[PDB]
Amino acid sequence: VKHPLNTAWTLWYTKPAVDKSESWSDLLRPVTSFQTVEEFWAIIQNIPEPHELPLKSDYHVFRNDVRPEEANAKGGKWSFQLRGKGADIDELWLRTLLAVIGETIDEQINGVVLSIRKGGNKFALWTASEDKEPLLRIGGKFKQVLALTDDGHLEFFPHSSANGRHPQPSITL
Amino acid sequence: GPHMIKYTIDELFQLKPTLEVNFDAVEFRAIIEKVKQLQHLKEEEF
Ligand SMILES: [Zn+2]
Ligand SMILES: [Zn+2]
Repeated sequence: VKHPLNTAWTLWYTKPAVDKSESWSDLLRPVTSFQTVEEFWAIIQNIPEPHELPLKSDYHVFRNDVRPEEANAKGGKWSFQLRGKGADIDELWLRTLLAVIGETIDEQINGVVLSIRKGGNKFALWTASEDKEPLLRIGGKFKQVLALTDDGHLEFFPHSSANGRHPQPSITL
Repeated sequence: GPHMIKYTIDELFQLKPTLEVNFDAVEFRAIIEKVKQLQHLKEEEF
């Protein structure tokens, strides 16, 4: 019994540097790929949950032909700051992954990133879309997936803002 | 032309089940635990 996904996906892990010199190495590594629902759940069962990860960790789940990286690429990211929802990070992350691999968040969606950081964890949904009309629909659906009833947790950053030291979102929901 | 398969969140949960994986899950965990050990030793908690 196999339930195929629309596309194959790869899980990547960004390991925190424990030495200064490790910042000169490639700490972003592919972990495994999957292309069925069953393969997805086997992976989830066998990797640490988000809340257990060390600071500066990232998980990236991207379509197989997409590496998790220009500033002048098209689109941007919907960034979700957990804030007061932080206790629920594992379930919110899993629901976000299901919305993505199940293709119900989407009109396209390239991948999603989990970032563990001091002071606050976040997710980022990377899209190739530019126009506010699809971006608002994506952000609204993402907000529903996360069961958020307040404003302020979601910020859309165009790819161009990546070059900045103080990037500013063009949409906040 | 177009092609697509969609699954709802509930559908995907209904398909959730020792489950075999294609990577070394023991080593992956060990790397992460070693990082946490070193972070704990290096952060000054007091
Ligand atoms: Zn748990
Ligand atoms: Zn201690």
